[PDB]
Amino acid sequence: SWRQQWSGPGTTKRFPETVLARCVKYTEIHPEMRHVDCQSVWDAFKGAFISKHPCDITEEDYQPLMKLGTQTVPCNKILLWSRIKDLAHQFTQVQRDMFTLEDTLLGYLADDLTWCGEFATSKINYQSCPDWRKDCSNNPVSVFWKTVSRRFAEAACDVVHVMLDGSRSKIFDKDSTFGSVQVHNLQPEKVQTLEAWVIHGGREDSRDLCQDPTIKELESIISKRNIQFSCKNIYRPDKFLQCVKNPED
Ligand SMILES: NC(=O)c1ccc[n+]([C@@H]2O[C@H](COP(=O)(O)O)[C@@H](O)[C@H]2O)c1
Repeated sequence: SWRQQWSGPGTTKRFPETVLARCVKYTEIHPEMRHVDCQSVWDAFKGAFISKHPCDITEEDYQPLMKLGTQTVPCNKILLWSRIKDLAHQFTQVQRDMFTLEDTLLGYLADDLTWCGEFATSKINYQSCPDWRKDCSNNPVSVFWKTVSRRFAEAACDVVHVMLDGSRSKIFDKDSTFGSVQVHNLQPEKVQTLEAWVIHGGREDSRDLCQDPTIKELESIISKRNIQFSCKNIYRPDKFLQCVKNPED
């Protein structure tokens, strides 16, 4: 018979098992979250999207999960990123008092995973899930990341650092989660400065990417929020990582 097919990849195999296992692992090494009930976390995560049409998801659907995974890390230890996360995560493994969203319980639970359900039944769809462009933007995955990315970013203070992909057409992309959500929730009451770290790929010919038109575009957004702006090139990721704990030696 007929089964509905979306354009995007389906739910990651073993998603329920993985999400539960991730919660158990996280709470074991983070004594601050040690007594979070991981079954309740999974129940809330699941309840946000199962039995719902996967284009009828709103931010409120994830509010029960958000409450259970409440975690407000030191606001002055936030690292944001856009497009690429590999270096960001490597950085927080070296500078271990720093956090990306994916180093918090909620980000950790969902990073690299895809998920969606269907109307009326409790079945997880492992065949397909809506594509943000071809099907609908209001899908379980896109809506999840939108709501957690805002919460994480809006709480930030002092200097907020963001890693940007300097190999792309738009080094700063206003249509990314950082550009459309996070940058607009930085509060000048708490945030003194946004500092951009532009990551060079292999084809950037050692040029000063802080002079890029999209960086001026980011600078303008930030200045209009009465926040200071700073930009630095990361020419060599491996050299950058080696110098993290001694940047002025
Ligand atoms: N871990 C993810 O897959 C994921 C997805 C969407 C947004 N985010 C958060 O938003 C930012 C990146 O999103 P963009 O690449 O769309 O700017 C990062 O700060 C990240 O913490 C993460």
